[PDB]
Amino acid sequence: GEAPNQALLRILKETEFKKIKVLGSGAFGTVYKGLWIPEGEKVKIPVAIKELTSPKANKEILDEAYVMASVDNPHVCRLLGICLTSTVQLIMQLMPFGCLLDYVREHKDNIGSQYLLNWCVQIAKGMNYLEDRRLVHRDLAARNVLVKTPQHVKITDFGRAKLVPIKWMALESILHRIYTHQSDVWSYGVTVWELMTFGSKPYDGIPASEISSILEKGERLPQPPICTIDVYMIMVKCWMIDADSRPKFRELIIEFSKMARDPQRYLVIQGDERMHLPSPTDSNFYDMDDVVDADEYLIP
Ligand SMILES: COC1(CCN)CCN(c2nccc(Nc3cc4c(cn3)nc(C)n4C(C)C)n2)CC1
Repeated sequence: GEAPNQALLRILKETEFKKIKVLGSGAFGTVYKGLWIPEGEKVKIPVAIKELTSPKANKEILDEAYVMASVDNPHVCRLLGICLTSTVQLIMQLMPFGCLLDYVREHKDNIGSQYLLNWCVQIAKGMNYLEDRRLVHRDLAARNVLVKTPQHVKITDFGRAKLVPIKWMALESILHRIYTHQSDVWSYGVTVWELMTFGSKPYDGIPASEISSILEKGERLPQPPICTIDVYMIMVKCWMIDADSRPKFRELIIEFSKMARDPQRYLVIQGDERMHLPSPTDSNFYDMDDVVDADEYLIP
């Protein structure tokens, strides 16, 4: 019927990696910055460690791990392994610059049109990949795109992915709990809005109950100051009522790539082109001995 999922789930020993500090605490548990020093491999791999105990919640993290261990794409966050301790810990790639949402807020004054449009293209590539794998994310948002470097982002959070975040959802989903790749497009639209507004809250003030009807009336998020009509129209097409009228991810990749070739023609930003964000060709950008990025460390 469907193809066998031959992904390898890697079980890692607790003693093979060390927690360094905390990166975030929530209801789910807590995420640590850490290092993974596998076997006798002569490599340190920077990792994020997500740890939880109540039986019906352990199933949800293992569900996330299932999906996260099954993806392999440059614009999606893969699971490196799990560690079975009293708690259960997901080991993931360290994405040193955090979520894109906070990144746009904290670095607004150095974010030019090239970065924004390239981020849009990369998220669309990620999502298109998830579509090839017949996977529906169901929670795409700026908060769930992570920054490996300012020039490289990746989609995460498979805690809702299958084969509630109201202000990012398609209408069909809010009212009928229907979810498709095209419902992910809607959320893509909202995500891009967040980026083009440098991290503004969508429908800030409106309570989620009112949102369903607001959308029913034909209201949509406003045209961000920096957005040419070319870019805004793309957002708006992602918010059509007819799911099939919305763009496909494959087209979103194309449209944003064209615009990324002449960025200042599609986003208008004061001081654009004389802005500097950290690069792997900078000083102090990176024990340091034998550090290897997860993306360059392959197989057991
Ligand atoms: C807590 O789980 C998440 C959100 C679920 N709603 C989903 C999994 N996620 C994740 N996925 C893959 C890699 C990764 N690494 C990662 C996450 C980081 C990070 C560095 N690296 N710095 C910060 C501040 N954070 C997050 C807590 C947002 N983190 C971490 C956040």
